[PDB]
Amino acid sequence: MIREERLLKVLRAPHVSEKASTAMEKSNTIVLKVAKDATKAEIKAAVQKLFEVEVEVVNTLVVKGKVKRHGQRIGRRSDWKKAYVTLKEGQNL
Amino acid sequence: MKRTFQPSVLKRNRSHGFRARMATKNGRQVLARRRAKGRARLTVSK
Amino acid sequence: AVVKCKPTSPGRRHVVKVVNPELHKGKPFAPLLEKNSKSGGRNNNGRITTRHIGGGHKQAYRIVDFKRNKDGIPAVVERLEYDPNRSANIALVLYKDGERRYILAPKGLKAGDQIQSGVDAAIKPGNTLPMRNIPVGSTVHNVEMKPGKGGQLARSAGTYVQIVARDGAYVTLRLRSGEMRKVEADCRATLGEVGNAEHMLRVLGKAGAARWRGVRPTVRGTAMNPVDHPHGGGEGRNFGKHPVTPWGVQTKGKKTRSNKRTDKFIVRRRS
Amino acid sequence: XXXXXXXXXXXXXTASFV
RNA sequence: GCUCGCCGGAAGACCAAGGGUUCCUGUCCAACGUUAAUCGGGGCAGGGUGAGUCGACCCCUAAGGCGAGGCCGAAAGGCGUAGUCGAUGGGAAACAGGUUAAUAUUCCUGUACUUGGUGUUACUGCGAAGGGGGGACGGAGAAGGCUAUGUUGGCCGGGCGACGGUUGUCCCGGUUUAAGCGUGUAGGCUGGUUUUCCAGGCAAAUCCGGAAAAUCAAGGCUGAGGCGUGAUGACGAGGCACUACGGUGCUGAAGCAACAAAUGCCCUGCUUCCAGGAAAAGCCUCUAAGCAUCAGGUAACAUCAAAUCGUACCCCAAACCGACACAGGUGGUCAGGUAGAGAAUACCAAGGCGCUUGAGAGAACUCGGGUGAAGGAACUAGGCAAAAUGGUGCCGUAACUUCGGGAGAAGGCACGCUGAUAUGUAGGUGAGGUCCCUCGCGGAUGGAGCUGAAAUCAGUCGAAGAUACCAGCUGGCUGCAACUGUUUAUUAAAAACACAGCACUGUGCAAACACGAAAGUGGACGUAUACGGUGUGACGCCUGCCCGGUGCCGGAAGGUUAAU
RNA sequence: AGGACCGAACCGACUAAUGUUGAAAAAUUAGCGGAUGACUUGUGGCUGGGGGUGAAAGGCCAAUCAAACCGGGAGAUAGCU
Ligand SMILES: [Mg+2]
Ligand SMILES: [Mg+2]
Ligand SMILES: [Mg+2]
Ligand SMILES: [Mg+2]
Ligand SMILES: [Mg+2]
Ligand SMILES: [Mg+2]
Ligand SMILES: [Mg+2]
Ligand SMILES: [Mg+2]
Ligand SMILES: [Mg+2]
Ligand SMILES: [Mg+2]
Ligand SMILES: [Mg+2]
Ligand SMILES: [Mg+2]
Ligand SMILES: [Mg+2]
Ligand SMILES: [Mg+2]
Ligand SMILES: [Mg+2]
Ligand SMILES: [Mg+2]
Ligand SMILES: [Mg+2]
Ligand SMILES: [Mg+2]
Ligand SMILES: [Mg+2]
Ligand SMILES: [Mg+2]
Ligand SMILES: [Mg+2]
Ligand SMILES: [Mg+2]
Ligand SMILES: [Mg+2]
Ligand SMILES: [Mg+2]
Ligand SMILES: [Mg+2]
Ligand SMILES: [Mg+2]
Ligand SMILES: [Mg+2]
Ligand SMILES: [Mg+2]
Ligand SMILES: [Mg+2]
Ligand SMILES: [Mg+2]
Ligand SMILES: [Mg+2]
Ligand SMILES: [Mg+2]
Ligand SMILES: [Mg+2]
Ligand SMILES: [Mg+2]
Ligand SMILES: [Mg+2]
Ligand SMILES: [Mg+2]
Ligand SMILES: [Mg+2]
Ligand SMILES: [Mg+2]
Ligand SMILES: [Mg+2]
Ligand SMILES: [Mg+2]
Ligand SMILES: [Mg+2]
Ligand SMILES: [Mg+2]
Ligand SMILES: [Mg+2]
Ligand SMILES: [Mg+2]
Ligand SMILES: [Mg+2]
Ligand SMILES: [Mg+2]
Ligand SMILES: [Mg+2]
Ligand SMILES: [Mg+2]
Ligand SMILES: [Mg+2]
Ligand SMILES: [Mg+2]
Ligand SMILES: [Mg+2]
Ligand SMILES: [Mg+2]
Ligand SMILES: [Mg+2]
Ligand SMILES: [Mg+2]
Repeated sequence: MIREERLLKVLRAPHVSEKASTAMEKSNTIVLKVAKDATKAEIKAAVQKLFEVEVEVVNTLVVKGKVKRHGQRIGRRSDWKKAYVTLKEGQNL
Repeated sequence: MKRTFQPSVLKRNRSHGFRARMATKNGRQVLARRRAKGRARLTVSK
Repeated sequence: AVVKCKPTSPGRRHVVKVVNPELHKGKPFAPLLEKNSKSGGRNNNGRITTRHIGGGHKQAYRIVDFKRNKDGIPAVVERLEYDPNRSANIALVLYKDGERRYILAPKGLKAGDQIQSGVDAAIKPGNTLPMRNIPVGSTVHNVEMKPGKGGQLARSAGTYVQIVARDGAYVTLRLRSGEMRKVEADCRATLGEVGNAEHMLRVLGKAGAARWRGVRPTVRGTAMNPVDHPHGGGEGRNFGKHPVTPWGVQTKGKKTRSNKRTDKFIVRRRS
Repeated sequence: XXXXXXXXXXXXXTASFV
């Protein structure tokens, strides 16, 4: 949580779903895609330092990949971890 | 009517799981045979 | 007292119970409890090695002081308690220094009696003394075979042995089986008979009572098939085969003792 | 597009003793 | 969308196990769906599960598994100690409201709680791989006090009726509020407080267990529920405005009482019985060694931390186990109204569905039903089947009997509705008021108001009043087995097996015996009033004679006889 | 009080019909027996093939049992078709 090297690989991408848009408008919560092995703590430190924003709490969930077919071949989407990071009141990104 | 297979993951892993098979040499010989045959799924563990 | 129940229902018609109001009706002494898991008559290989064992009510084991080595300390019987692990009743004794223990309750024992152990104890029921110091002809019970090992003979309800003679370091005892045996004079024994002498008068009355004792049904060999038991079956009810056992050993008379190490102590076998 | 076949068979009838 | 019908102790709702995206939205109709399909649990593309207080995990153990060394075994290996694992059990803590197309005790609002770390301050005997307590435990039964919940009344809002009447004792709807905190109630359990001694609790112990003495008429522990607070809030019928049928925003009345009532709570209680009913840890306490300036303990603030994993959806089923979208199977939780003893049954509420082909026709024949003149088992291997009986109260009830039974023996009578006794009865519940209190969630009177059998008499309609559903056919002789029970999963449920009881026999405990090349284990932490084996099979009266044959037991002189 | 009575859940499976290329590789409908107990059930655990287990039917041991299943000896052997 304290190493700048660990933090720079924790955040993978922002989530741009309809739920994420509602989160921007209603509860000032940012939805991110993080490393599958990441813990709520380190994620709070990385966002606080790399975005200069105050974080209230971070809840995480694991999304199970979907099973799809490419032609006649079976395949599976990868599992990923979704983090709901709630920013302190007032601050905006 | 109650059919023969009543699934249970804990029972399934404790009976035929990788660690149950490898506990004894005879089970380890099962793994050797399945490795020689080239099985994609060595044991029943997920 | 032995009381027979009136036949208000089949299965109660023949039940005869032995009710002793003097037994403690409360809970046992907690510090003396330990687990006694059931076995089902199955050894560490998991096979049944003794048939007709299984089920029954769960029972806890009571640590009974079979050594009686608190010499010189008087003890007083607090109460008599029922013990599911044996046919006899047990007695919770309280020594004068505060130690509590469970002992077998002799015939005439009652609450408030005073017991004492040691070489200088009086010869009275409930007292434990080395058997060299007990007059010949006395009636004793819970007799130890080896010094300090603990009592092993005549421990079930109503049993006892007789000291018929003493000769040097050995005595000759008449056991309940009627055999005359030699036991080292330094062994201890408890004066008097074992209590609960009316135990043979109880009638359990129904199959469920035996199931409560952990006794499973016994199937007669003549009712089986030839593949299962030597007595086999045959059309209808046919026997025609000198009695045997599920493993071929002749029953109904054939002796099986072969020790060669303890026969030196048997001066006359039972008859 | 992945059809298959299976057959176990069972045995029973009457008597032919006369 | 409006009707109709079905389930409603389920064909509703929530889970576990198991499945694994089947969940939601858009789009498409090749294949899949036993038909068509615009639809789908189908194809495609996006989206969707958020936990200090829910589980898993973590601490703790049961059966049992593994097992350093060890013991044993040709090898492999077997068993097993210390240990270490292993829930189906024991251990800290969160509730209500709102919100998404799909998640919510996980998200927002409001209000709480728990366990650790750190710091400050004050007061300070701490401390174990030890010791004690506690945790901690059965079956059955009986009530009493409660709540969930329901009913009625009151209150609030709306209504004055598509055809007779309906401003009325009328109609419809609503009348909801948690955890937490305070109080400690009904009630249950236990005498309490000091001082003293002591070979016990592997050493010590101030603790536990003991002995004595003194003094107190009390003290302590546990525990429902209610009430207050939480809550000037939230919720709330409905309302007006906007708008994409959604919705969104604002406002918002009453929000009480009585009665009935659990299979839920007090209750892990009480009473009783024999078949005599886990463990460990957390927790409390006690001291050893090792520190007693310290450390550490207690208390109050402040503060950090509570990670990781499951979380969609199905879950008596179209998503699980059955090759099927298969009339099967599958553990737990929830338990509305009327009638009823009831979770039976019938009709309904909330809620969910009409079973993935239908449309005609109205033959034989088949299936599932309904009714039947006269007769009434003449049918038939055999009253199979069907029909008949069926409830409550009361009267009455034989041989025989082990005196319990047989017995619901048989057989019969009365059951609706209305009024009166009595504008609701006996009973139950019980406010106000009035006394008393060392004073409260108090006691005694008191009877208002609600709830309520049951009987008799009179009248009254029906062909039938236990009117439907629901719901014993009965009796006589006899064989067999005493009985309850068990059995051929899938053609046999019996007279077969078991059974209590009886007898014989073996077995002296390093027991016989059994499983094991063995160690060892079971027998049994049992000891002849015990255990194993065999046969018989409650109970009653009994079980006669034969030891030649075959076995078994005892004897040992002689004859015969192996290895050596 | 009761291996007591009656009768739901629940367990069981006696009679009959239907089903027999089934709704189904043992079911359904109307009945039927037990239903505080030798009861029933969930979750784990143990016993392994001449062995287990069996209130005993040669029953059960994964739609299989007078000796399971899988692979090997193995192309057993087959005076038979
Ligand atoms: Mg999570
Ligand atoms: Mg026996
Ligand atoms: Mg017998
Ligand atoms: Mg037979
Ligand atoms: Mg056998
Ligand atoms: Mg034989
Ligand atoms: Mg014969
Ligand atoms: Mg209906
Ligand atoms: Mg109902
Ligand atoms: Mg029903
Ligand atoms: Mg799951
Ligand atoms: Mg799919
Ligand atoms: Mg859908
Ligand atoms: Mg089609
Ligand atoms: Mg789809
Ligand atoms: Mg070893
Ligand atoms: Mg659990
Ligand atoms: Mg949160
Ligand atoms: Mg109430
Ligand atoms: Mg009109
Ligand atoms: Mg009950
Ligand atoms: Mg959910
Ligand atoms: Mg849902
Ligand atoms: Mg189905
Ligand atoms: Mg279908
Ligand atoms: Mg027709
Ligand atoms: Mg007619
Ligand atoms: Mg007609
Ligand atoms: Mg006729
Ligand atoms: Mg007629
Ligand atoms: Mg006739
Ligand atoms: Mg004829
Ligand atoms: Mg005839
Ligand atoms: Mg008939
Ligand atoms: Mg009928
Ligand atoms: Mg009937
Ligand atoms: Mg005859
Ligand atoms: Mg019978
Ligand atoms: Mg007889
Ligand atoms: Mg059985
Ligand atoms: Mg059969
Ligand atoms: Mg059966
Ligand atoms: Mg049958
Ligand atoms: Mg017999
Ligand atoms: Mg005879
Ligand atoms: Mg009964
Ligand atoms: Mg009956
Ligand atoms: Mg039926
Ligand atoms: Mg029935
Ligand atoms: Mg019955
Ligand atoms: Mg089979
Ligand atoms: Mg063979
Ligand atoms: Mg060949
Ligand atoms: Mg060969």
